[PDB]
Amino acid sequence: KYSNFVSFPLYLNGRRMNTLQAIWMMDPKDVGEWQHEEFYRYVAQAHDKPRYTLH
Amino acid sequence: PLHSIISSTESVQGSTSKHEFQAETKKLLDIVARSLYSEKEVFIRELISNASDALEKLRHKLVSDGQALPEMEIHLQTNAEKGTITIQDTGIGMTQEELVSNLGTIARSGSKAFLDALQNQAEASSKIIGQFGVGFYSAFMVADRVEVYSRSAAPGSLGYQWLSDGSGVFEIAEASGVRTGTKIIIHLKSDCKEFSSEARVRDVVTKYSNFVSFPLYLNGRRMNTLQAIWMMDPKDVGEWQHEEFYRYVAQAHDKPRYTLHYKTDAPLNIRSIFYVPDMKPSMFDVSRSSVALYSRKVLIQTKATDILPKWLRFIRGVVDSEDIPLNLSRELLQESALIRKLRDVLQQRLIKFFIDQSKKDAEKYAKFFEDYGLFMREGIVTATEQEVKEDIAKLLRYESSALPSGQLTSLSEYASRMRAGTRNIYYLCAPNRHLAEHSPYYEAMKKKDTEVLFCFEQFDELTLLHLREFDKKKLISVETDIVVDHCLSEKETEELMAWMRNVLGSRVTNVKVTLRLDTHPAMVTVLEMGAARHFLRMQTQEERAQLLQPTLEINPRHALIKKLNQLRASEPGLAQLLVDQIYENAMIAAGLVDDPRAMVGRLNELLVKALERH
Amino acid sequence: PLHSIISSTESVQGSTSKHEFQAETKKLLDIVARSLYSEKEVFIRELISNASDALEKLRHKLVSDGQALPEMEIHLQTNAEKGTITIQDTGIGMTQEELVSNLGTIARSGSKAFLDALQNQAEASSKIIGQFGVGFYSAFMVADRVEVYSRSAAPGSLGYQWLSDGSGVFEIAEASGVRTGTKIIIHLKSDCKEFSSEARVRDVVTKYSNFVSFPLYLNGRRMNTLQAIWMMDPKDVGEWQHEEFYRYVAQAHDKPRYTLHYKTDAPLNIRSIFYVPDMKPSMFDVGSSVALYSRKVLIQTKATDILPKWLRFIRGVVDSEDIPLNLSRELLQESALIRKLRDVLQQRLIKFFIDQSKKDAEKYAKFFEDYGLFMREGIVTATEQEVKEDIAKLLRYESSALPSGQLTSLSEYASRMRAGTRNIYYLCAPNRHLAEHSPYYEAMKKKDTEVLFCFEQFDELTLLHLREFDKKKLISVETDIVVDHCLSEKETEELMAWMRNVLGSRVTNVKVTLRLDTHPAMVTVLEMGAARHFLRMQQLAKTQLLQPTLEINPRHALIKKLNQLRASEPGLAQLLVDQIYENAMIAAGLVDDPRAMVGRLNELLVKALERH
Amino acid sequence: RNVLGSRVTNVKVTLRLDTHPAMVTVLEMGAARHFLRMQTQEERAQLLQPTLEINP
Ligand SMILES: Nc1ncnc2c1ncn2[C@@H]1O[C@H](COP(=O)(O)OP(=O)(O)NP(=O)(O)O)[C@@H](O)[C@H]1O
Ligand SMILES: Nc1ncnc2c1ncn2[C@@H]1O[C@H](COP(=O)(O)OP(=O)(O)NP(=O)(O)O)[C@@H](O)[C@H]1O
Ligand SMILES: [K+]
Ligand SMILES: [K+]
Ligand SMILES: [Mg+2]
Ligand SMILES: [Mg+2]
Repeated sequence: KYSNFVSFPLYLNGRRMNTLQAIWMMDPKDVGEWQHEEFYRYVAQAHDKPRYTLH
Repeated sequence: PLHSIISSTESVQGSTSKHEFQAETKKLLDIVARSLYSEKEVFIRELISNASDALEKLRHKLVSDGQALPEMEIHLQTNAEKGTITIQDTGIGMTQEELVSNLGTIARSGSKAFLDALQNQAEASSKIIGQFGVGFYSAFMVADRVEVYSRSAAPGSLGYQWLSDGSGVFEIAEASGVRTGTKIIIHLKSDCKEFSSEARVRDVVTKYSNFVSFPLYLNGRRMNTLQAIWMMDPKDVGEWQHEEFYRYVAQAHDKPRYTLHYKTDAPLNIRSIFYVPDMKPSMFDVSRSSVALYSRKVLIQTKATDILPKWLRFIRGVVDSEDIPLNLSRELLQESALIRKLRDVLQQRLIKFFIDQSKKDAEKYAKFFEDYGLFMREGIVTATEQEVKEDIAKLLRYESSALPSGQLTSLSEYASRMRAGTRNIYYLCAPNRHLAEHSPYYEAMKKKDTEVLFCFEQFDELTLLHLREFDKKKLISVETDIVVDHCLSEKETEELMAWMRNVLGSRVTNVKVTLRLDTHPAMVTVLEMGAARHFLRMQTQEERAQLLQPTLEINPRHALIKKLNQLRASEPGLAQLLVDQIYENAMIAAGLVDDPRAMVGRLNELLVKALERH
Repeated sequence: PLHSIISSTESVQGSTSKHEFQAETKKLLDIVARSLYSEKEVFIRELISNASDALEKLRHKLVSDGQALPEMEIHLQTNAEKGTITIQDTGIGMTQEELVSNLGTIARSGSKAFLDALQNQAEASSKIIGQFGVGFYSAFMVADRVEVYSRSAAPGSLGYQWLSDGSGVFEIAEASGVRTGTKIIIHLKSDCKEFSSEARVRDVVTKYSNFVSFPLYLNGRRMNTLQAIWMMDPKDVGEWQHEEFYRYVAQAHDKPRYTLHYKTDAPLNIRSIFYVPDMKPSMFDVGSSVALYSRKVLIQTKATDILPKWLRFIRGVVDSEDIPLNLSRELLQESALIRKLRDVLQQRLIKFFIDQSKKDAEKYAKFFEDYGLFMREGIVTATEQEVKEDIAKLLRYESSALPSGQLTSLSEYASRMRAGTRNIYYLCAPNRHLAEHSPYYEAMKKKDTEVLFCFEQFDELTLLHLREFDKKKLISVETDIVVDHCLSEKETEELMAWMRNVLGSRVTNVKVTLRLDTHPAMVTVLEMGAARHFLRMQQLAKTQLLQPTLEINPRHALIKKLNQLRASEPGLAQLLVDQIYENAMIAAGLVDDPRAMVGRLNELLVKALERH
Repeated sequence: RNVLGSRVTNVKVTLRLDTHPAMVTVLEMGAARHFLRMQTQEERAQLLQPTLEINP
């Protein structure tokens, strides 16, 4: 809930929790169209695709 | 009817001449642009592959001298009002001589000569796609005017141009202000205007050249961020990378339950990855193989070869191999010997992987076998070699009477605790263990101290009779064993026996007496129990019993037979109804009844008239 | 912002030069040698096609002069001693300038010039195969040296000799003693000596060019031995020839029961034949032996499925002279024309069966019983609503308002249906005896509507997937009951709630129904069709409960008997209540495996009969 | 049924009415009333099942 997007690897009993990139800090020319949909499905907690994308 | 005109009268008289082969430059373009490529949008796969090769050559030229690598990009542009497409890269480019020695000659490729002068064939041979030299002319399928702006990357070259219309004549001139690289402009035809929208173009770049080695920007936004994880060593990829890749290829939002990373080179070069979905298989899995071939990081679009066995269609992944041959259409040489042995190599590795999973974990494998157990049974049915049958059979799981309930045993584990010299395997079919132990067939076999498997799910009888052998051991069903092996007074039984020989002279062909029953009133035995249980499903009652030979057995100790004795004196009318129901009860207990709706009418008649004394 | 570098800063300032396209034959021969044909034995098929083309050119030249025709036959020999294969014919022949023009040039064929110089497009436009010009070079796959001897048919032409090794250079010289026609001496490569055996060659000839239009021989023994009736008219061909052809295409021994001769050329040229076997469908049944032909040579697609999937039981051959072909002489995958060819054949085959039903009603009845599975499958495996109805007209059912022993279709069922009614009622049962006595039929006996009886399995699924016919809804008897809108009330209700206390675990809701006469109980659910499949579809495959509403007939003796059993034998009454539930469950078709009820059934009769 | 078949799926008779020539009965009348206002006769009547009863 709180520190999912830490900039360093995080381990809890061996496994790692971050497993995601902060696409709002990266340049638009360095992120593909596939990550733009997976990130949306995480923040919106849905299973559909976005019809618009503003960066 | 034998005659021929073959002789040896031919001879040479004059001095022999010499000549060389020519080629017609007009029909060759017509053949390539009309009857070579089946599908139309393959003209940008060739253009992208050409672009990705110029960048590779430039990078190789800037590492021998240790120079700084500039930006490497591939840009796609689509126009609607002008109806044009655009491709641009930043490769080595082409000089004036290179624009005519490569773009002007059919079946001539400059990339082939580049590798021939390397003398290494180690790192660049596996990263260059061009092999034939005719892929550029695929643009003429949808284009009437082709336009190329290119200049070499050499320090001091000049910009040039290249115009043609596919009529065998092309014009070349000089241009000013051309950026280093190569830009190609295509004017779409009247009937080929579908390639002017982002929706159509995006559906092709992703399908064919999604995993190109260099960044690709379509009209401003890139689509080349996800990297190919099937090439590097498995030690470099984490759990998250495996999870992310599966969601893309399988188009699923869940987590894979198994992952395999196969890399072999001694028999043949193979790079592949396989995934097993966690969710229970859907009906689309059964109805047709979720594996796409890749060669040098471009789709091959097989969709008709089935490089993986049909029983292994439930796994998702990709296979990469540079040893497979391809024809002029960039597709497989169908039914080739090399593509046949790859399937056998892949099949044996997958079976071995599942066996190792069972040893590593049993509770996880039990869940997997419950879900995807249908495919393994189908593979045994649709196989030919016994070695193939036995290899798949190791994945089957059953439970036996010698072990506590709820515990599954393998065939090999069962095959380690027989007697000294008994080459027999016993199995019994039943819906539940409650009916398995209470089955009359099992009760007759309690006389021996042996272990028998209990198979519950359907098609188990069909699968076992098709296997027919496991480790040189014969598979014998319990019902087969009972036939093949080799109270009431006697006076009170001989007078009773003649009745059902007459009143059931049509549906019954044999009635005998058997003491081996303790909790069941009657037993029905048939010679070919396995065949009769399955031939009935493929295919009234008199016909169903004529070819069945329903041998019947009785239990003198049972109270039902004891109570039927006085049924002679008091009410002989009810006697005919009761004996008919006993036969039907035994038939259902023997599993030789397709549907019990017919006997419902007689059951109601007996009940409403027999228990009227309450 | 969008990261783009596409601009329009380019300009033209130089001079325009003119150049022509070139081609290197050293690499062009490389492509054809191994990266063109998947199979290795296709070289003989090309040579036979080339030999037949030579004879066609000679024949058309004679009819122009109107003179007698000499012998016309093709010979091929195998010489296993030195490992050579020879093909000879009596064609037109080629001169020294014709050798270099045709043989020495890639992608250039002399047939197209002859075809374009016809100006009628009927004499030879339907019998010339060659259209690419690279067929001859396919022989380099297995040949390390090629010898060609030929003399033209002109009265005075001389022979010539032609040598090549596939290295990009060929040799031409004058030859003496070569007779009219063409002869090709081929020396086999070390790894491809299997073609020196007669058994291997005989397989290929009968596989690709078995139906050539000229007398073909192998070691002097003729191999054609039959004609191609699919190119002829329906009237000249007799039944005996119509019977001999069937035994060859299907590799069968019986006689066909149906025969269709289809010949149309308006949308696209078709000359095809079809056959329906007499024997029952085999286990293997459940290119489908409809192998496509073009110019009397096999195309060997085996994957395009020119015929619909449900039409996998009929035999025959399809011929077309306008199918687009790949450079490797294979059908162009995913073509617009091939899609319209499949649809055209589907309509004609469906129409043919409709006409056969009207002409012979009894014959179609026997045919329906044998191959009924395929028709039902096609309805389920269809996507268009119109095509589903086209297949639906072939179905045959039995109605309640007619005597036993006759069948009626659905089209005439709607022609005898009342104007107010706008739906069709159907009932599922093994036999008509079990259909009339089924409780659901007796519930709907009040009205005067007509209900069809369907016996064979998956009939309800076929109707469920169809759901429409002539814009009339299909509603089963089971569906109509739920949507429809002596055991005193005090005695009944108090005993009625007793069932709830002991059957509430399974029977969620329960009521009393009075429209019964002989069935002591019923079981009804909302989605009877889905439940009768879903409860059986789950138990079939381990892949991806319900609310059984049980009805009680108060005027039945068995139900009336339970009134005086609660006070006397409460323990035995519970056994009878469960048995009644099982009996009604079986008659509804939703029962589980009946092995379970055997144990409970036996335990009831052992105690209930303990009084005599 | 011939003239209102598109809009009416079933017609019946009620003898309990004496002051109204027409009556419409729906399975879930309360749910239909509130759901209709939030969301021409053909597509509306498809989701309402407007059974028609006429007092003779
Ligand atoms: N965009 C480009 N930039 C620079 N050189 C190019 C480009 N496209 C093509 N070439 C050169 O022109 C040659 C002819 O193109 P092409 O027909 O694609 O041959 P190929 O790609 O190497 N073999 P193929 O697999 O049939 O495409 C190539 O081999 C390159 O040397
Ligand atoms: N046996 C022959 N007799 C006479 N002319 C021949 C013979 N073989 C070849 N030719 C000629 O040589 C040309 C080249 O042969 P070929 O490669 O078969 O071209 P094609 O048959 O016309 N087109 P294709 O369908 O690819 O075979 C033919 O078109 C003929 O004109
Ligand atoms: K080229
Ligand atoms: K030629
Ligand atoms: Mg290329
Ligand atoms: Mg030819």
